[PDB]
Amino acid sequence: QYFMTEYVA
Amino acid sequence: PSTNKHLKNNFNSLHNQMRKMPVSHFKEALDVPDYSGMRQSGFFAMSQGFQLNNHGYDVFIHARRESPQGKFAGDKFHISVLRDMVPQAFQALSGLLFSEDSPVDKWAVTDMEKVVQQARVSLGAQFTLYIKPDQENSQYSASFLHKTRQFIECLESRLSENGVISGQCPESDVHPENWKYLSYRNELRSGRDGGEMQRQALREEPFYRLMTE
Repeated sequence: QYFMTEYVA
Repeated sequence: PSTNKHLKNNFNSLHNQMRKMPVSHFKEALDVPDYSGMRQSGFFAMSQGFQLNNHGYDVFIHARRESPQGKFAGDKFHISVLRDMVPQAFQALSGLLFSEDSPVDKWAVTDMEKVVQQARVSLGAQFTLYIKPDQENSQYSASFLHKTRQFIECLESRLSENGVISGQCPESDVHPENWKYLSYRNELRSGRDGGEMQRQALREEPFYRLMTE
């Protein structure tokens, strides 16, 4: 939840 | 039709156009935070048109400059440095990362105080650079691909010249021997876990090969 380097819009 | 489909069908054309282009010049920003200042972004700060925040439901300080008004196609870079040297690495790269000439409108850096020392994004991958196709039809142009490759090579050079010690590249990412800090994955076609199979697939990504060959 806190550690994702995912692109968030 | 898709971003990657366009890359496959114009693979050599894009590569040949890129190799013929003159060196990219990036005017580096000076009115920027240092790493401590970056951590203090809170709800809202701004440096060189990049909106900054460190108040999300995650461990990162996010930087976003308004994009030219393609859609995100998964292509992104990590930068891995020695955990201890994140503040110095950030400062060394800040001129380029906040540059008016940077092709990267969206990036993030770990807040080192929000993570345990041995975390994935603490030992390496402390920066994420998000790449978006620059054309309205969601295609990459040769000009932009060239600029992007030149930009990350500038980041490599600055870190190397500052004597920054390399970090721990995440298992998810690939990089060639000549990238001591930079690495790559595609968010649409790879996961956070990695493995040899995933890394093998990522090495074939047209985007990655255009950045490296």
